[PDB]
Amino acid sequence: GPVYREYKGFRVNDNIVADFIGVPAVITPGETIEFSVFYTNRGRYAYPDTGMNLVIWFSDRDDLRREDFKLFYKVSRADWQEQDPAKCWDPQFPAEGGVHIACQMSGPDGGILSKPDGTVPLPEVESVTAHVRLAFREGITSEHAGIFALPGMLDAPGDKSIIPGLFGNVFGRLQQASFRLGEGPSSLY
Amino acid sequence: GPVYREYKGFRVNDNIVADFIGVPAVITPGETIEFSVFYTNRGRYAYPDTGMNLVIWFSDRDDLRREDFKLFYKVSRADWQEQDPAKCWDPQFPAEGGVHIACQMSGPDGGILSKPDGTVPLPEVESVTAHVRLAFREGITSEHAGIFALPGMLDAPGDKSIIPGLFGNVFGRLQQASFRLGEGPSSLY
Amino acid sequence: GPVYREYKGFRVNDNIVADFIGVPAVITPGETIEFSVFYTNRGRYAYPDTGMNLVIWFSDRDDLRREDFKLFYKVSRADWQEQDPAKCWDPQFPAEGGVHIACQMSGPDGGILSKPDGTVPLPEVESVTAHVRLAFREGITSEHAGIFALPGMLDAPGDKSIIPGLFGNVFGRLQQASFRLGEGPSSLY
Ligand SMILES: C[As](C)(=O)[O-]
Ligand SMILES: [Cl-]
Ligand SMILES: [Cl-]
Ligand SMILES: [Mg+2]
Repeated sequence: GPVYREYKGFRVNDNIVADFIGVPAVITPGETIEFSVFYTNRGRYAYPDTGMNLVIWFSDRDDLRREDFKLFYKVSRADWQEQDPAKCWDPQFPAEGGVHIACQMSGPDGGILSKPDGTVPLPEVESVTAHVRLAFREGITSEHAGIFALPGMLDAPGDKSIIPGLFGNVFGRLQQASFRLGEGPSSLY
Repeated sequence: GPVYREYKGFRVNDNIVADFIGVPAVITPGETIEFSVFYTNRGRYAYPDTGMNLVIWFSDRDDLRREDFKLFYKVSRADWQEQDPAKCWDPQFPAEGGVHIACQMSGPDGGILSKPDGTVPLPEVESVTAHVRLAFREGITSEHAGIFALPGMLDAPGDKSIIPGLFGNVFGRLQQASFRLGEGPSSLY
Repeated sequence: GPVYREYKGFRVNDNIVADFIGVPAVITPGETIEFSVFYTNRGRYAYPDTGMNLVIWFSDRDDLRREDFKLFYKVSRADWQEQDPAKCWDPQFPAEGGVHIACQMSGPDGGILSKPDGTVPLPEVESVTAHVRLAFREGITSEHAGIFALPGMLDAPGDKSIIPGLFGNVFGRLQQASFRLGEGPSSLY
Protein backbone atom coordinates (compact mmCIF):
# COMPACT_ATOMS: atom_id res chain seq x y z
CA GLY A 1 0.00 0.00 0.00
CA PRO A 2 0.90 3.69 -0.39
CA VAL A 3 2.69 6.00 2.04
CA TYR A 4 0.53 8.09 4.38
CA ARG A 5 1.28 11.14 6.48
CA GLU A 6 -0.29 12.04 9.82
CA TYR A 7 -2.22 15.31 10.09
CA LYS A 8 -4.36 15.70 13.16
CA GLY A 9 -5.47 12.10 13.53
CA PHE A 10 -5.94 11.24 9.89
CA ARG A 11 -3.96 9.64 7.08
CA VAL A 12 -3.17 11.83 4.07
CA ASN A 13 -1.84 10.72 0.68
CA ASP A 14 -0.47 13.79 -1.12
CA ASN A 15 -0.52 11.94 -4.46
CA ILE A 16 -4.28 12.48 -4.72
CA VAL A 17 -4.54 16.20 -5.49
CA ALA A 18 -7.42 18.55 -6.26
CA ASP A 19 -7.82 21.52 -8.64
CA PHE A 20 -10.43 24.33 -8.79
CA ILE A 21 -11.72 26.02 -11.97
CA GLY A 22 -13.77 29.21 -11.97
CA VAL A 23 -13.90 30.11 -8.27
CA PRO A 24 -14.21 33.91 -8.10
CA ALA A 25 -12.12 35.85 -5.60
CA VAL A 26 -15.20 37.84 -4.49
CA ILE A 27 -18.64 36.24 -4.14
CA THR A 28 -21.83 38.36 -3.85
CA PRO A 29 -24.22 37.37 -1.03
CA GLY A 30 -27.36 35.84 -2.50
CA GLU A 31 -25.95 35.18 -5.98
CA THR A 32 -25.40 31.71 -7.43
CA ILE A 33 -22.02 30.79 -8.88
CA GLU A 34 -20.91 27.62 -10.65
CA PHE A 35 -17.37 26.26 -10.49
CA SER A 36 -15.72 22.91 -10.99
CA VAL A 37 -13.33 20.98 -8.78
CA PHE A 38 -11.68 17.68 -9.51
CA TYR A 39 -9.30 15.22 -7.92
CA THR A 40 -6.57 13.36 -9.82
CA ASN A 41 -4.42 10.35 -8.97
CA ARG A 42 -0.87 11.67 -9.32
CA GLY A 43 0.50 8.49 -7.74
CA ARG A 44 0.64 4.84 -8.71
CA TYR A 45 -1.67 3.21 -6.15
CA ALA A 46 -5.19 2.69 -7.52
CA TYR A 47 -7.86 3.40 -4.87
CA PRO A 48 -10.93 1.09 -4.95
CA ASP A 49 -13.46 3.80 -4.01
CA THR A 50 -13.23 7.60 -3.91
CA GLY A 51 -15.35 10.70 -3.48
CA MET A 52 -14.95 14.48 -3.06
CA ASN A 53 -15.54 16.50 0.10
CA LEU A 54 -15.93 20.30 0.08
CA VAL A 55 -15.20 22.51 3.09
CA ILE A 56 -16.55 26.06 3.47
CA TRP A 57 -14.66 28.13 6.02
CA PHE A 58 -15.18 31.61 7.46
CA SER A 59 -12.20 32.94 9.39
CA ASP A 60 -13.84 36.02 10.95
CA ARG A 61 -17.12 34.67 12.38
CA ASP A 62 -18.37 31.40 13.82
CA ASP A 63 -22.13 31.57 13.17
CA LEU A 64 -22.13 30.11 9.63
CA ARG A 65 -24.01 26.83 9.35
CA ARG A 66 -24.95 24.44 6.55
CA GLU A 67 -28.42 26.05 6.27
CA ASP A 68 -26.82 29.43 5.39
CA PHE A 69 -26.06 28.35 1.81
CA LYS A 70 -27.47 26.25 -1.01
CA LEU A 71 -25.20 23.65 -2.55
CA PHE A 72 -25.70 21.51 -5.66
CA TYR A 73 -23.29 19.25 -7.47
CA LYS A 74 -22.85 16.84 -10.34
CA VAL A 75 -20.22 14.09 -10.37
CA SER A 76 -18.67 14.24 -13.87
CA ARG A 77 -21.34 13.14 -16.39
CA ALA A 78 -23.96 12.01 -13.82
CA ASP A 79 -26.99 14.18 -12.92
CA TRP A 80 -27.30 17.28 -10.74
CA GLN A 81 -28.29 16.72 -7.14
CA GLU A 82 -28.70 18.83 -4.02
CA GLN A 83 -25.97 18.29 -1.45
CA ASP A 84 -27.36 16.38 1.53
CA PRO A 85 -27.13 18.25 4.90
CA ALA A 86 -27.07 14.86 6.65
CA LYS A 87 -23.82 14.12 4.76
CA CYS A 88 -21.89 16.92 6.39
CA TRP A 89 -19.54 17.02 9.32
CA ASP A 90 -20.75 18.98 12.33
CA PRO A 91 -19.43 22.57 12.44
CA GLN A 92 -15.77 22.69 13.45
CA PHE A 93 -14.34 25.66 15.36
CA PRO A 94 -10.57 26.08 14.94
CA ALA A 95 -8.75 27.65 17.87
CA GLU A 96 -7.41 30.25 15.43
CA GLY A 97 -11.02 31.48 14.97
CA GLY A 98 -13.95 30.98 12.68
CA VAL A 99 -15.97 27.91 11.73
CA HIS A 100 -15.95 25.50 8.82
CA ILE A 101 -18.62 23.27 7.29
CA ALA A 102 -17.45 20.09 5.52
CA CYS A 103 -19.89 18.62 2.98
CA GLN A 104 -19.75 15.25 1.25
CA MET A 105 -20.21 15.36 -2.54
CA SER A 106 -19.70 11.70 -3.61
CA GLY A 107 -21.45 9.13 -5.78
CA PRO A 108 -21.35 7.62 -9.28
CA ASP A 109 -19.74 9.63 -12.07
CA GLY A 110 -21.88 8.62 -15.04
CA GLY A 111 -20.06 5.35 -15.74
CA ILE A 112 -16.68 6.84 -16.61
CA LEU A 113 -14.77 5.29 -13.72
CA SER A 114 -17.77 4.25 -11.62
CA LYS A 115 -18.94 0.64 -11.57
CA PRO A 116 -22.40 -0.98 -11.34
CA ASP A 117 -22.00 -1.47 -7.56
CA GLY A 118 -21.64 2.32 -7.11
CA THR A 119 -17.91 2.41 -6.37
CA VAL A 120 -15.74 5.04 -8.02
CA PRO A 121 -12.29 3.44 -8.38
CA LEU A 122 -9.48 5.81 -9.31
CA PRO A 123 -6.64 4.41 -11.45
CA GLU A 124 -3.45 6.36 -11.80
CA VAL A 125 -3.58 9.54 -13.92
CA GLU A 126 -7.40 9.38 -13.86
CA SER A 127 -9.69 12.04 -12.39
CA VAL A 128 -13.23 12.71 -11.09
CA THR A 129 -15.01 16.09 -11.32
CA ALA A 130 -17.71 17.87 -9.35
CA HIS A 131 -19.46 20.72 -11.09
CA VAL A 132 -20.64 22.78 -8.14
CA ARG A 133 -23.40 25.36 -7.78
CA LEU A 134 -23.17 27.51 -4.67
CA ALA A 135 -25.01 30.46 -3.19
CA PHE A 136 -24.80 32.02 0.25
CA ARG A 137 -27.91 33.59 1.69
CA GLU A 138 -28.22 37.36 1.51
CA GLY A 139 -27.24 39.17 4.67
CA ILE A 140 -24.12 37.17 5.51
CA THR A 141 -20.60 38.36 4.75
CA SER A 142 -16.99 37.42 5.37
CA GLU A 143 -13.79 39.34 4.63
CA HIS A 144 -11.55 36.25 4.59
CA ALA A 145 -13.04 32.88 3.67
CA GLY A 146 -12.09 29.75 1.78
CA ILE A 147 -13.36 26.76 -0.09
CA PHE A 148 -11.30 23.63 0.45
CA ALA A 149 -11.28 20.48 -1.64
CA LEU A 150 -10.74 17.39 0.52
CA PRO A 151 -10.49 14.23 -1.61
CA GLY A 152 -11.53 11.10 0.27
CA MET A 153 -10.51 7.52 -0.40
CA LEU A 154 -11.19 4.02 0.91
CA ASP A 155 -7.72 2.45 1.24
CA ALA A 156 -8.86 -1.17 1.01
CA PRO A 157 -12.10 -2.56 -0.45
CA GLY A 158 -14.69 -2.75 2.28
CA ASP A 159 -13.31 0.05 4.41
CA LYS A 160 -15.68 2.38 6.24
CA SER A 161 -15.56 6.17 6.30
CA ILE A 162 -13.89 7.56 9.42
CA ILE A 163 -15.29 11.13 9.72
CA PRO A 164 -19.09 11.00 10.23
CA GLY A 165 -20.80 12.60 7.25
CA LEU A 166 -17.72 12.71 4.98
CA PHE A 167 -16.41 10.23 2.43
CA GLY A 168 -13.27 8.19 3.08
CA ASN A 169 -11.01 6.66 5.73
CA VAL A 170 -7.94 8.30 4.13
CA PHE A 171 -7.68 11.64 2.33
CA GLY A 172 -5.77 13.45 -0.38
CA ARG A 173 -3.93 16.75 -0.49
CA LEU A 174 -6.09 19.63 0.72
CA GLN A 175 -6.54 22.32 -1.97
CA GLN A 176 -7.61 25.86 -1.09
CA ALA A 177 -9.46 28.72 -2.76
CA SER A 178 -9.46 31.96 -0.75
CA PHE A 179 -12.27 34.44 -1.36
CA ARG A 180 -14.33 37.24 0.18
CA LEU A 181 -18.11 37.15 0.52
CA GLY A 182 -19.26 40.75 0.15
CA GLU A 183 -18.98 43.79 -2.10
CA GLY A 184 -16.57 43.94 -5.01
CA PRO A 185 -13.75 46.48 -5.17
CA SER A 186 -14.43 50.10 -5.97
CA SER A 187 -12.36 51.77 -8.69
CA LEU A 188 -8.82 52.62 -7.62
CA TYR A 189 -8.52 55.33 -10.31
CA GLY B 1 18.91 12.36 -18.65
CA PRO B 2 15.49 12.60 -16.97
CA VAL B 3 13.31 9.73 -15.78
CA TYR B 4 10.13 8.94 -17.73
CA ARG B 5 6.87 7.22 -16.81
CA GLU B 6 4.80 5.09 -19.15
CA TYR B 7 1.24 6.16 -19.92
CA LYS B 8 -0.49 4.31 -22.68
CA GLY B 9 2.48 3.79 -24.97
CA PHE B 10 3.99 7.21 -24.36
CA ARG B 11 6.72 8.66 -22.19
CA VAL B 12 5.68 11.25 -19.59
CA ASN B 13 7.92 13.53 -17.54
CA ASP B 14 5.84 14.82 -14.62
CA ASN B 15 8.41 17.59 -14.01
CA ILE B 16 7.03 19.59 -16.96
CA VAL B 17 3.70 20.86 -15.62
CA ALA B 18 0.97 23.14 -16.94
CA ASP B 19 -1.32 25.76 -15.39
CA PHE B 20 -4.51 27.40 -16.71
CA ILE B 21 -5.66 30.96 -16.01
CA GLY B 22 -9.15 32.30 -16.61
CA VAL B 23 -10.94 29.24 -17.99
CA PRO B 24 -14.63 29.65 -17.07
CA ALA B 25 -16.61 26.79 -15.54
CA VAL B 26 -19.49 27.45 -17.94
CA ILE B 27 -18.98 28.47 -21.57
CA THR B 28 -21.83 29.81 -23.73
CA PRO B 29 -22.22 28.17 -27.17
CA GLY B 30 -21.30 30.67 -29.88
CA GLU B 31 -19.40 32.95 -27.46
CA THR B 32 -15.67 33.68 -27.65
CA ILE B 33 -13.58 33.30 -24.49
CA GLU B 34 -9.90 34.02 -23.86
CA PHE B 35 -7.78 32.17 -21.31
CA SER B 36 -4.11 31.48 -20.85
CA VAL B 37 -2.16 28.27 -20.29
CA PHE B 38 1.54 27.84 -19.68
CA TYR B 39 3.99 25.03 -19.07
CA THR B 40 6.87 25.24 -16.62
CA ASN B 41 10.02 23.21 -16.17
CA ARG B 42 9.90 22.16 -12.52
CA GLY B 43 12.72 19.66 -13.11
CA ARG B 44 16.41 19.93 -13.80
CA TYR B 45 16.71 18.61 -17.36
CA ALA B 46 16.71 21.45 -19.90
CA TYR B 47 14.61 20.46 -22.92
CA PRO B 48 15.94 21.47 -26.37
CA ASP B 49 12.56 22.00 -28.05
CA THR B 50 9.04 22.23 -26.62
CA GLY B 51 5.50 23.24 -27.49
CA MET B 52 1.97 23.20 -26.05
CA ASN B 53 -0.76 20.75 -27.16
CA LEU B 54 -4.41 21.39 -26.23
CA VAL B 55 -7.12 18.72 -25.96
CA ILE B 56 -10.86 19.46 -26.10
CA TRP B 57 -12.97 16.61 -24.66
CA PHE B 58 -16.72 15.92 -24.39
CA SER B 59 -17.66 13.03 -22.13
CA ASP B 60 -21.38 12.86 -23.00
CA ARG B 61 -21.35 12.95 -26.81
CA ASP B 62 -19.10 11.75 -29.61
CA ASP B 63 -19.91 14.03 -32.58
CA LEU B 64 -17.60 16.94 -31.68
CA ARG B 65 -15.01 17.58 -34.39
CA ARG B 66 -12.33 20.20 -35.02
CA GLU B 67 -14.77 22.00 -37.36
CA ASP B 68 -17.19 22.62 -34.47
CA PHE B 69 -15.05 25.30 -32.81
CA LYS B 70 -12.72 28.17 -33.70
CA LEU B 71 -9.32 28.36 -32.08
CA PHE B 72 -6.61 31.04 -32.06
CA TYR B 73 -3.49 31.32 -29.95
CA LYS B 74 -0.31 33.34 -29.43
CA VAL B 75 2.91 31.92 -27.98
CA SER B 76 4.00 34.29 -25.20
CA ARG B 77 5.08 37.54 -26.86
CA ALA B 78 4.66 36.46 -30.52
CA ASP B 79 1.64 37.45 -32.65
CA TRP B 80 -1.74 35.72 -32.72
CA GLN B 81 -2.27 32.90 -35.20
CA GLU B 82 -5.16 30.67 -36.14
CA GLN B 83 -4.69 27.10 -34.96
CA ASP B 84 -4.04 24.81 -37.93
CA PRO B 85 -6.57 21.94 -38.29
CA ALA B 86 -3.91 20.01 -40.19
CA LYS B 87 -1.87 20.11 -36.96
CA CYS B 88 -4.38 18.04 -34.96
CA TRP B 89 -4.68 14.45 -33.95
CA ASP B 90 -7.65 12.58 -35.37
CA PRO B 91 -10.67 12.40 -33.04
CA GLN B 92 -10.05 9.87 -30.26
CA PHE B 93 -12.86 7.85 -28.65
CA PRO B 94 -12.36 6.59 -25.08
CA ALA B 95 -13.81 3.16 -24.37
CA GLU B 96 -16.16 4.71 -21.78
CA GLY B 97 -17.68 7.02 -24.42
CA GLY B 98 -17.18 10.59 -25.61
CA VAL B 99 -14.57 12.16 -27.86
CA HIS B 100 -11.54 14.38 -27.69
CA ILE B 101 -9.75 16.58 -30.22
CA ALA B 102 -6.06 17.25 -29.65
CA CYS B 103 -4.73 20.41 -31.30
CA GLN B 104 -1.10 21.50 -31.60
CA MET B 105 -0.34 25.04 -30.50
CA SER B 106 3.44 25.33 -31.04
CA GLY B 107 5.80 27.95 -32.48
CA PRO B 108 8.38 30.59 -31.52
CA ASP B 109 7.67 32.58 -28.38
CA GLY B 110 8.76 36.07 -29.40
CA GLY B 111 12.45 35.77 -28.62
CA ILE B 112 12.14 35.08 -24.90
CA LEU B 113 13.29 31.45 -24.90
CA SER B 114 13.15 30.72 -28.62
CA LYS B 115 16.36 30.46 -30.63
CA PRO B 116 17.23 31.58 -34.19
CA ASP B 117 16.99 27.99 -35.47
CA GLY B 118 13.21 27.97 -34.50
CA THR B 119 13.43 25.77 -31.39
CA VAL B 120 11.96 26.73 -28.02
CA PRO B 121 14.28 25.32 -25.33
CA LEU B 122 12.97 25.14 -21.76
CA PRO B 123 15.62 25.55 -19.05
CA GLU B 124 14.70 24.80 -15.48
CA VAL B 125 12.20 27.20 -13.87
CA GLU B 126 11.45 28.85 -17.21
CA SER B 127 8.03 28.80 -18.84
CA VAL B 128 6.16 29.22 -22.13
CA THR B 129 2.58 30.45 -22.38
CA ALA B 130 -0.19 30.28 -24.95
CA HIS B 131 -2.86 32.96 -24.87
CA VAL B 132 -5.89 31.20 -26.32
CA ARG B 133 -9.12 32.35 -27.96
CA LEU B 134 -11.82 29.68 -28.22
CA ALA B 135 -15.41 29.59 -29.41
CA PHE B 136 -17.77 26.65 -29.97
CA ARG B 137 -20.37 26.94 -32.70
CA GLU B 138 -23.96 27.52 -31.65
CA GLY B 139 -26.18 24.49 -31.43
CA ILE B 140 -23.68 22.24 -29.65
CA THR B 141 -23.64 21.64 -25.89
CA SER B 142 -22.02 19.41 -23.32
CA GLU B 143 -22.81 18.84 -19.67
CA HIS B 144 -19.34 17.50 -18.75
CA ALA B 145 -16.36 18.53 -20.90
CA GLY B 146 -12.76 19.49 -20.37
CA ILE B 147 -9.74 21.26 -21.75
CA PHE B 148 -6.48 19.41 -21.21
CA ALA B 149 -3.01 20.94 -21.43
CA LEU B 150 -0.46 18.48 -22.84
CA PRO B 151 3.06 19.91 -22.94
CA GLY B 152 5.11 18.31 -25.69
CA MET B 153 8.85 18.06 -25.86
CA LEU B 154 11.67 16.70 -28.00
CA ASP B 155 13.92 14.60 -25.77
CA ALA B 156 16.95 15.08 -28.04
CA PRO B 157 17.68 17.69 -30.72
CA GLY B 158 16.52 16.30 -34.02
CA ASP B 159 13.84 14.01 -32.68
CA LYS B 160 10.57 13.64 -34.54
CA SER B 161 7.12 14.05 -33.04
CA ILE B 162 5.42 10.78 -32.22
CA ILE B 163 1.66 11.56 -32.35
CA PRO B 164 0.73 12.73 -35.88
CA GLY B 165 -0.50 16.31 -35.73
CA LEU B 166 0.84 16.95 -32.22
CA PHE B 167 4.16 18.28 -31.01
CA GLY B 168 6.66 16.14 -29.13
CA ASN B 169 8.06 12.63 -28.80
CA VAL B 170 7.78 12.85 -25.00
CA PHE B 171 5.20 14.74 -22.97
CA GLY B 172 4.68 16.61 -19.74
CA ARG B 173 2.07 16.22 -17.01
CA LEU B 174 -1.49 16.47 -18.31
CA GLN B 175 -3.45 19.37 -16.75
CA GLN B 176 -7.25 19.54 -16.71
CA ALA B 177 -9.96 22.19 -16.71
CA SER B 178 -13.53 20.82 -16.41
CA PHE B 179 -16.41 22.96 -17.64
CA ARG B 180 -19.89 22.80 -19.14
CA LEU B 181 -20.82 24.08 -22.60
CA GLY B 182 -24.37 25.33 -22.15
CA GLU B 183 -26.45 27.69 -20.04
CA GLY B 184 -25.14 29.28 -16.85
CA PRO B 185 -26.82 28.38 -13.55
CA SER B 186 -30.22 29.75 -12.68
CA SER B 187 -30.56 31.34 -9.25
CA LEU B 188 -30.67 28.90 -6.33
CA TYR B 189 -32.59 31.37 -4.12
CA GLY C 1 16.29 21.93 8.20
CA PRO C 2 15.25 22.07 4.54
CA VAL C 3 17.29 21.71 1.35
CA TYR C 4 17.60 24.68 -0.99
CA ARG C 5 18.08 24.97 -4.72
CA GLU C 6 20.02 27.75 -6.49
CA TYR C 7 18.23 30.04 -8.91
CA LYS C 8 20.05 33.10 -10.16
CA GLY C 9 21.93 33.87 -6.96
CA PHE C 10 19.10 33.03 -4.55
CA ARG C 11 17.97 30.05 -2.50
CA VAL C 12 14.65 28.39 -3.31
CA ASN C 13 12.65 25.84 -1.30
CA ASP C 14 10.17 24.28 -3.76
CA ASN C 15 8.09 22.95 -0.83
CA ILE C 16 6.63 26.43 -0.20
CA VAL C 17 4.23 26.87 -3.12
CA ALA C 18 1.67 29.51 -4.09
CA ASP C 19 -1.76 29.43 -5.76
CA PHE C 20 -3.83 32.12 -7.54
CA ILE C 21 -7.63 32.48 -7.48
CA GLY C 22 -9.60 34.78 -9.78
CA VAL C 23 -6.86 36.23 -11.99
CA PRO C 24 -8.48 37.04 -15.36
CA ALA C 25 -6.63 36.30 -18.58
CA VAL C 26 -7.50 39.76 -19.93
CA ILE C 27 -7.39 42.93 -17.81
CA THR C 28 -8.97 46.17 -19.11
CA PRO C 29 -6.66 49.18 -18.74
CA GLY C 30 -7.97 51.53 -16.05
CA GLU C 31 -10.19 48.84 -14.47
CA THR C 32 -9.74 47.52 -10.91
CA ILE C 33 -9.74 43.75 -10.34
CA GLU C 34 -9.55 41.74 -7.14
CA PHE C 35 -7.91 38.32 -6.93
CA SER C 36 -6.46 36.22 -4.14
CA VAL C 37 -3.10 34.54 -3.79
CA PHE C 38 -1.79 32.36 -1.01
CA TYR C 39 1.32 30.36 -0.13
CA THR C 40 1.18 26.92 1.47
CA ASN C 41 3.81 24.91 3.33
CA ARG C 42 3.89 21.59 1.46
CA GLY C 43 7.00 20.59 3.37
CA ARG C 44 7.75 19.68 6.96
CA TYR C 45 10.09 22.49 8.11
CA ALA C 46 8.17 25.21 9.94
CA TYR C 47 9.56 28.60 8.96
CA PRO C 48 9.71 31.15 11.80
CA ASP C 49 8.68 34.14 9.65
CA THR C 50 7.09 34.42 6.20
CA GLY C 51 5.58 36.95 3.80
CA MET C 52 4.39 37.30 0.22
CA ASN C 53 6.09 39.15 -2.66
CA LEU C 54 4.27 39.94 -5.91
CA VAL C 55 6.01 40.63 -9.24
CA ILE C 56 4.34 42.49 -12.13
CA TRP C 57 5.89 41.72 -15.50
CA PHE C 58 5.49 43.13 -19.00
CA SER C 59 7.42 41.20 -21.62
CA ASP C 60 6.77 43.55 -24.58
CA ARG C 61 7.68 46.96 -23.16
CA ASP C 62 10.14 48.35 -20.65
CA ASP C 63 8.67 51.70 -19.55
CA LEU C 64 6.36 50.30 -16.84
CA ARG C 65 7.14 51.47 -13.31
CA ARG C 66 5.55 51.07 -9.89
CA GLU C 67 3.75 54.41 -10.30
CA ASP C 68 1.94 53.11 -13.40
CA PHE C 69 -0.45 50.97 -11.35
CA LYS C 70 -2.30 50.97 -8.04
CA LEU C 71 -1.89 48.03 -5.68
CA PHE C 72 -3.66 47.27 -2.38
CA TYR C 73 -3.63 44.11 -0.31
CA LYS C 74 -4.93 42.46 2.82
CA VAL C 75 -3.17 39.57 4.59
CA SER C 76 -5.83 36.95 5.43
CA ARG C 77 -8.16 38.48 8.03
CA ALA C 78 -6.10 41.60 8.73
CA ASP C 79 -7.16 44.96 7.24
CA TRP C 80 -6.71 46.37 3.74
CA GLN C 81 -3.62 48.51 3.10
CA GLU C 82 -1.94 50.25 0.18
CA GLN C 83 1.22 48.54 -1.00
CA ASP C 84 4.27 50.65 -0.15
CA PRO C 85 6.35 51.80 -3.16
CA ALA C 86 9.46 51.93 -0.95
CA LYS C 87 9.00 48.18 -0.30
CA CYS C 88 9.65 47.27 -3.91
CA TRP C 89 12.67 46.08 -5.82
CA ASP C 90 14.01 48.47 -8.42
CA PRO C 91 12.74 47.76 -11.94
CA GLN C 92 14.51 44.70 -13.38
CA PHE C 93 15.25 44.44 -17.12
CA PRO C 94 15.63 41.01 -18.76
CA ALA C 95 18.20 40.92 -21.54
CA GLU C 96 15.47 39.85 -24.00
CA GLY C 97 13.42 42.98 -23.22
CA GLY C 98 10.57 43.92 -20.93
CA VAL C 99 10.50 44.95 -17.29
CA HIS C 100 9.25 43.59 -14.02
CA ILE C 101 8.42 45.27 -10.72
CA ALA C 102 8.58 43.16 -7.55
CA CYS C 103 6.45 44.36 -4.61
CA GLN C 104 6.53 43.27 -0.98
CA MET C 105 3.12 42.42 0.50
CA SER C 106 3.99 41.05 3.93
CA GLY C 107 2.72 41.57 7.46
CA PRO C 108 0.53 40.03 10.16
CA ASP C 109 -2.46 37.92 9.11
CA GLY C 110 -5.03 38.81 11.76
CA GLY C 111 -3.70 36.48 14.43
CA ILE C 112 -4.44 33.29 12.52
CA LEU C 113 -0.82 32.27 12.24
CA SER C 114 0.77 35.58 13.25
CA LYS C 115 2.10 36.01 16.76
CA PRO C 116 2.25 39.05 19.07
CA ASP C 117 5.87 39.72 18.12
CA GLY C 118 4.65 40.31 14.54
CA THR C 119 6.16 37.18 13.00
CA VAL C 120 4.13 34.94 10.71
CA PRO C 121 5.37 31.37 11.25
CA LEU C 122 4.28 28.78 8.72
CA PRO C 123 3.74 25.26 10.10
CA GLU C 124 3.28 22.33 7.79
CA VAL C 125 0.06 22.20 5.69
CA GLU C 126 -0.73 25.76 6.78
CA SER C 127 -1.14 28.74 4.46
CA VAL C 128 -1.28 32.56 4.35
CA THR C 129 -3.47 34.51 1.92
CA ALA C 130 -3.23 37.92 0.29
CA HIS C 131 -6.40 39.44 -1.12
CA VAL C 132 -5.19 41.85 -3.80
CA ARG C 133 -6.73 44.85 -5.56
CA LEU C 134 -4.88 45.90 -8.76
CA ALA C 135 -5.47 48.47 -11.51
CA PHE C 136 -3.23 49.73 -14.31
CA ARG C 137 -3.60 53.31 -15.46
CA GLU C 138 -5.42 53.66 -18.75
CA GLY C 139 -3.19 54.27 -21.73
CA ILE C 140 -0.92 51.32 -20.94
CA THR C 141 -1.23 47.94 -22.63
CA SER C 142 0.67 44.70 -22.91
CA GLU C 143 0.10 41.68 -25.16
CA HIS C 144 2.03 39.28 -22.92
CA ALA C 145 2.27 40.07 -19.21
CA GLY C 146 2.24 38.18 -15.94
CA ILE C 147 1.76 38.27 -12.21
CA PHE C 148 4.25 36.16 -10.25
CA ALA C 149 3.82 35.02 -6.66
CA LEU C 150 7.16 34.87 -4.83
CA PRO C 151 6.89 33.63 -1.23
CA GLY C 152 9.67 34.88 1.01
CA MET C 153 10.84 33.20 4.19
CA LEU C 154 13.36 33.79 6.89
CA ASP C 155 15.18 30.50 7.33
CA ALA C 156 15.88 30.56 11.09
CA PRO C 157 14.68 33.54 13.16
CA GLY C 158 17.71 35.86 13.14
CA ASP C 159 18.07 36.15 9.39
CA LYS C 160 17.64 39.37 7.39
CA SER C 161 16.03 39.84 3.98
CA ILE C 162 18.42 39.44 1.07
CA ILE C 163 16.68 41.44 -1.72
CA PRO C 164 16.22 45.08 -0.61
CA GLY C 165 12.54 45.98 -0.55
CA LEU C 166 11.31 42.38 -0.46
CA PHE C 167 10.65 39.97 2.38
CA GLY C 168 12.93 36.99 2.94
CA ASN C 169 16.45 35.59 2.61
CA VAL C 170 15.13 32.39 1.02
CA PHE C 171 12.15 31.99 -1.25
CA GLY C 172 9.41 29.57 -2.21
CA ARG C 173 8.32 28.21 -5.57
CA LEU C 174 7.51 30.97 -8.04
CA GLN C 175 3.93 30.76 -9.32
CA GLN C 176 2.75 32.45 -12.54
CA ALA C 177 -0.45 33.95 -13.93
CA SER C 178 -0.20 35.07 -17.60
CA PHE C 179 -2.58 37.69 -18.93
CA ARG C 180 -3.01 40.45 -21.48
CA LEU C 181 -3.62 44.09 -20.54
CA GLY C 182 -5.89 45.48 -23.25
CA GLU C 183 -9.13 44.77 -25.08
CA GLY C 184 -11.03 41.51 -24.72
CA PRO C 185 -11.48 39.25 -27.72
CA SER C 186 -13.88 40.12 -30.49
CA SER C 187 -16.23 37.37 -31.62
CA LEU C 188 -14.68 34.57 -33.71
CA TYR C 189 -18.09 33.68 -35.24
C1 LIG D 1 -22.32 18.52 -37.02
AS1 LIG D 1 -20.60 17.79 -37.69
C2 LIG D 1 -20.39 17.81 -35.74
O1 LIG D 1 -20.29 16.08 -37.35
O2 LIG D 1 -19.17 18.84 -37.58
CL1 LIG E 1 8.95 16.35 -35.75
CL1 LIG F 1 -3.22 32.73 7.26
MG1 LIG G 1 5.55 32.21 -19.82
